[PDB]
Amino acid sequence: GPSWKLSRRLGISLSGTGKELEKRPYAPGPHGPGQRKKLSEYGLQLQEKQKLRHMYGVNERQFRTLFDKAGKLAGKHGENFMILLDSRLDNVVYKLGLARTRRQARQLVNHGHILVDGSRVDIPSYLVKPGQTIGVREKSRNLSIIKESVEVNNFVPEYLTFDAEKLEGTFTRLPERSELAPEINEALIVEFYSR
Amino acid sequence: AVKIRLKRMGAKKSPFYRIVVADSRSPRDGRFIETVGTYNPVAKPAEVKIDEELALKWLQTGAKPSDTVRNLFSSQGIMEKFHNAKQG
Amino acid sequence: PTINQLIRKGRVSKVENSKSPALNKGYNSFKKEHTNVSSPQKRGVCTRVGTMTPKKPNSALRKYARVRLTNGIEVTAYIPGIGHNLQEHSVVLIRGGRVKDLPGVRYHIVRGALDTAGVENRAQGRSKYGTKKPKA
Amino acid sequence: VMTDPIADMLTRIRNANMVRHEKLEIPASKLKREIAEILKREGFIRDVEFVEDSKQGIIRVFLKYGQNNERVITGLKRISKPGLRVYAKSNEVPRVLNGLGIAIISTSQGVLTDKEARAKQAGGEVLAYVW
Amino acid sequence: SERNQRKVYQGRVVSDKMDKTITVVVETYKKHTLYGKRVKYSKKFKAHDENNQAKIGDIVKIMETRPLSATKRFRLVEVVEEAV
Amino acid sequence: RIDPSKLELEERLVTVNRVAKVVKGGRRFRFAALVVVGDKNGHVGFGTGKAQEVPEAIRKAVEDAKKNLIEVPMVGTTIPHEIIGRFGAGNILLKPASEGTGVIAGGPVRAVLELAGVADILSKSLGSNTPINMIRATLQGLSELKRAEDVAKLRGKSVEELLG
RNA sequence: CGCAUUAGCUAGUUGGUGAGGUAACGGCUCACCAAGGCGACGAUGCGUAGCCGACCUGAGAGGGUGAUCGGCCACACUGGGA
RNA sequence: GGUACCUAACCAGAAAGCCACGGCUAACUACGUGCCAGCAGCCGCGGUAAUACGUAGGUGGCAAGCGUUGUCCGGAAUUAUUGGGCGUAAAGGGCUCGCAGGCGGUUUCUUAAGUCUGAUGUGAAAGCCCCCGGCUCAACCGGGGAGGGUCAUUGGAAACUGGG
RNA sequence: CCGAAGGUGGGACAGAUGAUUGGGGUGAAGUCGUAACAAGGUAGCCGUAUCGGAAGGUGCGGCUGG
Repeated sequence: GPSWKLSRRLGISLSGTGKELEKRPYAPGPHGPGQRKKLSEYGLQLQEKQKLRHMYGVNERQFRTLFDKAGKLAGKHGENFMILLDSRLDNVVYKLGLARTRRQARQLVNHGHILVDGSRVDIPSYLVKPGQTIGVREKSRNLSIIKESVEVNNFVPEYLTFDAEKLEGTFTRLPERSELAPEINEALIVEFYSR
Repeated sequence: AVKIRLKRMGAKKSPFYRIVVADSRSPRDGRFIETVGTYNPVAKPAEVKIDEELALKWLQTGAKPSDTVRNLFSSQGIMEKFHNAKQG
Repeated sequence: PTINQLIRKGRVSKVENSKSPALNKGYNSFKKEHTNVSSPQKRGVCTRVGTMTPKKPNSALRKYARVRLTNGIEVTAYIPGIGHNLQEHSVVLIRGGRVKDLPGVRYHIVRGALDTAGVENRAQGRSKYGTKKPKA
Repeated sequence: VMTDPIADMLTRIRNANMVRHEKLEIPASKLKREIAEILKREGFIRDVEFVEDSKQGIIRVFLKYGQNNERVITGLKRISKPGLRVYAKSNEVPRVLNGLGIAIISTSQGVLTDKEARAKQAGGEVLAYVW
Repeated sequence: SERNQRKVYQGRVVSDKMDKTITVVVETYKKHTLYGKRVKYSKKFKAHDENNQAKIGDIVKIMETRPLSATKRFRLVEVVEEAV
Repeated sequence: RIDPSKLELEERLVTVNRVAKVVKGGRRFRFAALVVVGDKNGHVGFGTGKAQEVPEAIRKAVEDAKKNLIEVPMVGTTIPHEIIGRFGAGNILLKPASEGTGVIAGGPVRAVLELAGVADILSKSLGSNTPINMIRATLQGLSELKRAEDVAKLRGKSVEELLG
């Protein structure tokens, strides 16, 4: 996975950083630095859907089933789907600040183990409910990658609280979608799966 | 004839048993007369749930349980209530 | 119309005809009758492999193999890719695909089938036309 | 003939709207009197008056064009036609233009409106949409 | 403990010609699954007249019962209105 | 009233047809664009424009679209009540929707309802699919809409005597 | 549930009395009489089909399906019998 | 069955393909071909400057799947009850008299078949749905509830349809 | 006594197949005319009869969709 390529095609900083669009803001390829045409309704809905699913790295089976389960909840639809992909556990690891991307946070949940409320979680797609103190076991207590991402100081979002040494990540009420992402346009993705 | 017997529910490797008033004729997962609650074996502890009064109602019309259902009745304590009723 | 007229004559629903009917039947050998099986594919033996032409403005010579099936029906099928193995009396598996250009032909010979070999020198559209992933 | 007079009074009001007439004489059966009384008390009409006579009676309707040229009644409809009668249960009573219009629904306690029959929790014939 | 009540209809006599019996058109009538309008159907039952006190065109009640012969499962209750 | 066009407008187009006229010499072509124009605060309009070129057609269409503007009630970011707009064998129903749905509409209907500022529409075209008559049908359905405040003012009534 | 380019179909069929038979009511079986019975609200005939809880699609109304699982049915190389 | 499982050691080492790229429909260039070979669901491509054929690069879609086929349903308001029509686009019987059927002006009393409402039983278990729980999450399991009858009995209403 | 099967018989329905045949469709710039579309060079069409290689013609009645 190149994943610079995904960002410059989608036209969005999918990390959210000065990287990956500076020096080359066009899409990819031999048909990229020329003036591309604007996309249709279909293309705009695909752009926004794949902005979100390439933020979080989801296949469309999980992405569609979370769209459906978010529809089974209450409120506004596209907000609840953002909320469910910000309860996803790779996102929890990268927003506690334990990795520099979501691939590194994927490898933390997959094998470089990380723990929720006890025993373990080997699964990136684990939806994290509130109230759940997320930390690492005493084996991987402070190793080089989590150590670097502790040395580097990001902001903790207000739907999280994170400690450095004890490293337990605890929660608050719910991640409001004002807090989640400014760039991704929800309710074009609801319209993309409305058809 | 009428027998209070376990009835298999659940996944493959994880069984579950609804304690179910059926006939000896009828199939095990098949048709049945009424049910009392449940039986989790695969819990590492206990956790049986018996209705304890409708089970008692079926015991007195004449319905003799199987061995494991009988000792579940003993664990919740309905066979002692049945013996107190026969001593009544 | 009126509700009483809808009650005593009803709405008669429009007829459905299948686009490929020779797949839409079958055959048992001793009962000597012609069952409705609705099958996706049928193998049959080639009765005549030639080539012939379309009708009007589109003018390029097509491929045209005629096959008698396991239900008993001879249909002219089509051999899609470039350069085909087939002879007369060849075992052929047939899928339903309309060939608009050549008239009277409404099935494809599945390439990669029982005897219809995968096509030669092809790398794009691998699964269609039958050919294996060659080497790299 | 005439086959139902309720639909005919509803079209007579609708044609008087589209022409923007100001008065209507309608031959005034008792259910018509209750329909025009409901449409009076819901402000679709300026006023309605009865003429009790020998032949069959007359009910006169005064259509309300409240502002510049604004048909307060935009359209009428008859739901239960004599040939497909419509009956709604109380948990199926229809609310129309969701709240902004109304449905004359004659339940078991009086010829009611929409909200009245919903709050009295009975159902019956569903016999006019009024927008 | 009063026992369970048997089914009862009222109807209209079609024929008198069978020995000690009649047939009875019950005109209960009902609506569709789809169009909703309510249409009519006439159901003629075989019913026993042990006194044969019936006429064609007679409104009559019938009781259901044990099967009295082939096609018979009904008997008289109260001959309400006589034909003119 | 006629909505005075001094706003910020977004002016995106539906179609440009290439549109012929036969002369002694032969076919002479023009481009007929129709463009929907409006801010997303409740003012919509659309207009046709014809020229030998594509960009002059889009110019004339955006001018004639700014001339005729319509208003739409945006009650709770939806429409107030379900309506069918029926301009001439284009018939389009419009339902209000819940807050999450997004504009459920086909191409030119979607352009009208997005340039209206209405965010949650169930809608469906129940007639012919030319863009011109469908846009006329949508604006017919949005002209006949009614505000609850205005209908309460119409019945000699109050709003809460309607809404409950 | 499909066909009216299937309109007439029944004669133990439709009733009676009596008998036999059945775990039981009954033309279920038999004697003797009566001319009944079903019918365009579709009899009969032909074609198709295990029925359902359910399953798929659909905004829904519907349309299609009747695998698994579960209920009832019918069958056991074909027909008949105990 | 020393099976799920837990614990230690080692190496990015063993592990990605399929389809499409004219429009619908996201995704484009180049070389060869020259109405041939061929593509195609449709509009239709290709007759020496082919983004439509074959290949390469690229991109896009998905992803241990992907594509084709066969049938269902939707799209299709294209059987229209919801929800269509008949002057000229398909469609008013050539016209009448009329049986059955359907529909029925007004006031009032009464009835309660239709209609609405209540109670009771029931529409098994699983399934869809809601709420919680357990499988490392998920699928799935489990618990608890809901739903679904022109259903039967029973009790109220009387506006409307029907009955007198 | 009943009775499955089998036997004989005359019908009924349904599928094949059959010398030959009749209309239909589609097809490489085939042959004969030019009936219709314009006042289409005889206004056309509808019904019906009749004749004629063929489109068609002619009669009668009707229609404007002159």
